Amino acid sequence: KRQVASGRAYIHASYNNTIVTITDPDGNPITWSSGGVIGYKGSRKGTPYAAQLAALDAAKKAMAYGMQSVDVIVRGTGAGREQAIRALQASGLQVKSIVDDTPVPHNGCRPKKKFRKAS
Amino acid sequence: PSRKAKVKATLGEFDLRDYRNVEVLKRFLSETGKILPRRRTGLSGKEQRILAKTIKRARILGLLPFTEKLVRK
Amino acid sequence: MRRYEVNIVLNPNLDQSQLALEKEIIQRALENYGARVEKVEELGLRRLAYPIAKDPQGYFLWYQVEMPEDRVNDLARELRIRDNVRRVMVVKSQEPFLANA
Amino acid sequence: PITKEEKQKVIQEFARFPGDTGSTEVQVALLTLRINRLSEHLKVHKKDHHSHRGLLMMVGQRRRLLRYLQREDPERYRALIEKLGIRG
RNA sequence: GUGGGAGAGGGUGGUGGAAUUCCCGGAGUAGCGGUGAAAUGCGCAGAUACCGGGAGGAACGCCGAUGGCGAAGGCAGCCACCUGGUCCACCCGUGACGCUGAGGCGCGAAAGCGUGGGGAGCAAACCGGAUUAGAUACCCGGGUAGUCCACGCCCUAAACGAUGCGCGCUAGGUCUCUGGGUCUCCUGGGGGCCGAAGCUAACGCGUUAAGCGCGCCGCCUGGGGAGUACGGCCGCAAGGC
Ligand SMILES: [K+]
Ligand SMILES: [K+]
Ligand SMILES: [K+]
Ligand SMILES: [K+]
Ligand SMILES: [K+]
Ligand SMILES: [K+]
Ligand SMILES: [K+]
Ligand SMILES: [K+]
Ligand SMILES: [K+]
Ligand SMILES: [K+]
Ligand SMILES: [K+]
Ligand SMILES: [Mg+2]
Ligand SMILES: [Mg+2]
Ligand SMILES: [Mg+2]
Ligand SMILES: [Mg+2]
Ligand SMILES: [Mg+2]
Ligand SMILES: [Mg+2]
Ligand SMILES: [Mg+2]
Ligand SMILES: [Mg+2]
Ligand SMILES: [Mg+2]
Ligand SMILES: [Mg+2]
Ligand SMILES: [Mg+2]
Ligand SMILES: [Mg+2]
Ligand SMILES: [Mg+2]
Ligand SMILES: [Mg+2]
Ligand SMILES: [Mg+2]
Ligand SMILES: [Mg+2]
Ligand SMILES: [Mg+2]
Ligand SMILES: [Mg+2]
Ligand SMILES: [Mg+2]
Ligand SMILES: [Mg+2]
Ligand SMILES: [Mg+2]
Ligand SMILES: [Mg+2]
Ligand SMILES: [Mg+2]
Ligand SMILES: [Mg+2]
Ligand SMILES: [Mg+2]
Ligand SMILES: [Mg+2]
Ligand SMILES: [Mg+2]
Ligand SMILES: [Mg+2]
Ligand SMILES: [Mg+2]
Ligand SMILES: [Mg+2]
Ligand SMILES: [Mg+2]
Ligand SMILES: [Mg+2]
Ligand SMILES: [Mg+2]
Ligand SMILES: [Mg+2]
Ligand SMILES: [Mg+2]
Ligand SMILES: [Mg+2]
Ligand SMILES: [Mg+2]
Ligand SMILES: [Mg+2]
Ligand SMILES: [Mg+2]
Ligand SMILES: [Mg+2]
Ligand SMILES: [Mg+2]
Repeated sequence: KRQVASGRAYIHASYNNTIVTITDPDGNPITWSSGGVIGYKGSRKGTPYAAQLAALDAAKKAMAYGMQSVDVIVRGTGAGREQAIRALQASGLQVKSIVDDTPVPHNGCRPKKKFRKAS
Repeated sequence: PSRKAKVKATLGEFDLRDYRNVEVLKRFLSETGKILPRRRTGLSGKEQRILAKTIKRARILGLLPFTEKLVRK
Repeated sequence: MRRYEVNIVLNPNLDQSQLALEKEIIQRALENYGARVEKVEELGLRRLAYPIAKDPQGYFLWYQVEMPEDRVNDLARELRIRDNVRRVMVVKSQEPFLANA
Repeated sequence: PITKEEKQKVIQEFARFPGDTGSTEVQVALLTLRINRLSEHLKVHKKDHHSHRGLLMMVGQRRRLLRYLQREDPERYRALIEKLGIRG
């Protein structure tokens, strides 16, 4: 508890999981969730469904700090990224805005052999 | 097909080599701080090649962004 | 002799007193490098497209000069020694390539 | 680099007669200038192999020209050389 | 020669932002990660996700192409310096000074070698987790040489257009890069496509010839044995010719 009322909601989508982090206006985490926090284990953490659940778990836990509106900040490309956006919108929390800030290098480190034929 | 309106049309006279004219160079970048294609700039091989270089000079001068986060989504 | 353009970006938080000590060094340096100032443009401070040196702004300068080529780089070195000097970009002057004329 | 003035000073200093721009002498003089100014570049910057291929070409040209002279006017030949300082 | 032009051509120095990793601080809690599914692994000595600060190495997103430069190998952030090639115009100067080129000399991707430095990410070998009938592999987690820099070696390749260099001659159409002009179009250099004649076993090539011709160099002569053996030369070695 501290009472924030307005903050940030970071979505980190991956082809392996989705994990939501909610922070204060300065980017300090208040609460967080993920397909793992919810009961999911292996490959299902990446499911769009799980993302929904993780997103809702996050919102609710954020209501406890008495938060109402947030700025969604999406990072990554992964099955279940948009469900998280929707999950948040439909959860009391007011979504003042969505913004994609997935990091991309201006070609820096050689990728793993799995993600090559790129740089 | 991108039939919006070539950035060259929606504008007039300007020194493609002026790396300080922020108000005009700014026009050749996308939602992101990315240099627009000839498709959108409407410029030409030679023109674009000179634009690309001047824009990059502006970036190192802090008058222009290298990248900017996308709003909406 | 060749014609260049000395772009210099300073700290945007200088009081008129300090701001003039840096220019003094910019001048008292250019001379030491055969820099004949054909003109200047103290554009002032502006909103940088991204933060430079933690600050969200910068005080800009611009000097069209003429000087001994073999000393342009050597000059740049010097100019950057200062602290309130966070950017230095010397460019060979060029005739304007007008567009859409 | 090489300014017009230098180029001119060297062209005039060698022309067979006023207006002589493309004679075997003027050419060998010019080359000798580029060759010398390049060999200076390559003492430093000795990894600059691409420019070195340019040196080879120039040294080649000069040789084929000098050869022409020595065969058309053995006099002008030794004159040109001695003046420049070719051979070694 | 004089005047113009385009370019990731080369060398040296400087420098910018994105990202990864690590370290420090904050905030926060039970997982993260990974796959077909998993597990090894990492995390309560507090990881993952988030914000702020710092260090360092390597590579340059968009522009970017069907594009450009180079003799090839190859060349891509931006700035300056040093330097090569090349195209056009003007017909100004020399007066056949030309082409080719055995040997020689130089250059020559990657891997690799020697000395010294560096080491973020990646990753032969290697250590583990899965998979399989087995799995000395494919997939996953780690990871040394190396990948980076300097200097010196090595000299190979599907080093390819699988097409030696030069010059003259033989319909056009169309796209494009760069220059000049009386600037719908014309004219020069380069990059593509379709095609006249012609050539080709066919495929296909076709003013960027694989056409018609001349000059000079290199090379081939059934397959395996074999790019081996021997010799010679070169290399520190690997090994090359
Ligand atoms: K123009
Ligand atoms: K190309
Ligand atoms: K070894
Ligand atoms: K290298
Ligand atoms: K070598
Ligand atoms: K034209
Ligand atoms: K046929
Ligand atoms: K075919
Ligand atoms: K032998
Ligand atoms: K030996
Ligand atoms: K060898
Ligand atoms: Mg998973
Ligand atoms: Mg010229
Ligand atoms: Mg280059
Ligand atoms: Mg960083
Ligand atoms: Mg910490
Ligand atoms: Mg803590
Ligand atoms: Mg454990
Ligand atoms: Mg505990
Ligand atoms: Mg610990
Ligand atoms: Mg981390
Ligand atoms: Mg950080
Ligand atoms: Mg380190
Ligand atoms: Mg070529
Ligand atoms: Mg190639
Ligand atoms: Mg040049
Ligand atoms: Mg004439
Ligand atoms: Mg005559
Ligand atoms: Mg090599
Ligand atoms: Mg190597
Ligand atoms: Mg080594
Ligand atoms: Mg070492
Ligand atoms: Mg070490
Ligand atoms: Mg690894
Ligand atoms: Mg087994
Ligand atoms: Mg592995
Ligand atoms: Mg090929
Ligand atoms: Mg004809
Ligand atoms: Mg054509
Ligand atoms: Mg053509
Ligand atoms: Mg053409
Ligand atoms: Mg091409
Ligand atoms: Mg026919
Ligand atoms: Mg047939
Ligand atoms: Mg054809
Ligand atoms: Mg022919
Ligand atoms: Mg043979
Ligand atoms: Mg046989
Ligand atoms: Mg036989
Ligand atoms: Mg045989
Ligand atoms: Mg062999
Ligand atoms: Mg040896």
